[PDB]
Amino acid sequence: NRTFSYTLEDHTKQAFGIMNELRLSQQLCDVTLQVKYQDAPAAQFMAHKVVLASSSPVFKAMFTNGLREQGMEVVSIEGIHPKVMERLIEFAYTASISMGEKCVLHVMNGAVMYQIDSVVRACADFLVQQLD
Amino acid sequence: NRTFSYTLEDHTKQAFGIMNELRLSQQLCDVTLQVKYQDAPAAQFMAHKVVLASSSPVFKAMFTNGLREQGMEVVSIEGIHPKVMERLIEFAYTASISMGEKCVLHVMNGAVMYQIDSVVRACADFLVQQLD
Ligand SMILES: *[C@H]1C(C#N)=C(O)C(C)(C)[C@@H]2CC[C@]3(C)C(=CC(=O)[C@@H]4[C@@H]5CC(C)(C)CC[C@]5(C(=O)O)CC[C@]43C)[C@@]12C
Ligand SMILES: *[C@H]1C(C#N)=C(O)C(C)(C)[C@@H]2CC[C@]3(C)C(=CC(=O)[C@@H]4[C@@H]5CC(C)(C)CC[C@]5(C(=O)O)CC[C@]43C)[C@@]12C
Repeated sequence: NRTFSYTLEDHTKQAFGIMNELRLSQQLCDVTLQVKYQDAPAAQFMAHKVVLASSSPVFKAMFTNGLREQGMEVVSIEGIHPKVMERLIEFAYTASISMGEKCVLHVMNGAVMYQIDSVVRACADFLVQQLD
Repeated sequence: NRTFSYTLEDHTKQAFGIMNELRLSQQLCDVTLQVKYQDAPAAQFMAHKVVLASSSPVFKAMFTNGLREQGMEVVSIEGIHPKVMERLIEFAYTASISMGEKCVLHVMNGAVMYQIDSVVRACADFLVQQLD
């Protein structure tokens, strides 16, 4: 006689916590980012293409390429330092990003490169506050 | 001289919206649930193992099986009606579930089967309210 409709607000926060745990456990991962910047030593980041796609229109375009790979893809990344890539992956998984004030510019450059619009705004607003 | 730390509250809600769009687009999917219940016609649900794993300890256990499949897995499901499975998948992707009051019991049974604790609580509390 009625339509019972439930909603849990905390769900998306809760699921992303499990998603991040799975990432750190290197479980259910389907992409390895291979980050090589200048003289910096090479770094690998394991991740889920969906989670990266859900936070970045650049990763979404990269991974939604009509037909699907049979499992693990290595994506060669250049132009971002491994430490920057690390922070942007962590943002995608946690909704949080952290950096020292001297590298807000370099995190912004990475966020522009991966079209992570919210952290571009955050970084540009922070840099503008550091002015008279 | 300082630690700049940004956080976007809306991110997890925003990403799940993209995740659900990708599901309906049948993009980046790595599992097909093949649901056969009693006399009901067979149904297929495309999904992302991570998203199902992040919302269900039963799917998490199912998919975190030490070693990974090369792409698309078909999972044969029995004991839940396709309409129940549909609602529980949609919950995992949207944080929302909807049913008519006569089938709160059958949705609960599905949610117990997949250990989706929040909707078990919702359903059990609703059934208990329908009493004197
Ligand atoms: C600066 C910093 C602080 N405080 C950080 O929190 C992170 C985000 C971890 C930065 C990572 C990138 C890195 C290593 C960096 C500082 C830094 O000086 C280098 C450096 C900057 C210049 C010289 C402009 C280009 C090269 C280089 C590098 O060393 O390769 C790029 C990366 C960057 C910005 C932080 C440690
Ligand atoms: C009842 C309903 C309402 N109102 C719903 O919103 C959903 C959740 C869509 C239900 C899906 C499952 C289904 C088809 C159902 C009603 C119903 O009577 C059947 C039926 C119940 C019994 C007879 C107890 C067992 C068999 C059966 C079936 O038809 O296979 C199981 C599924 C169920 C509960 C809703 C339409």
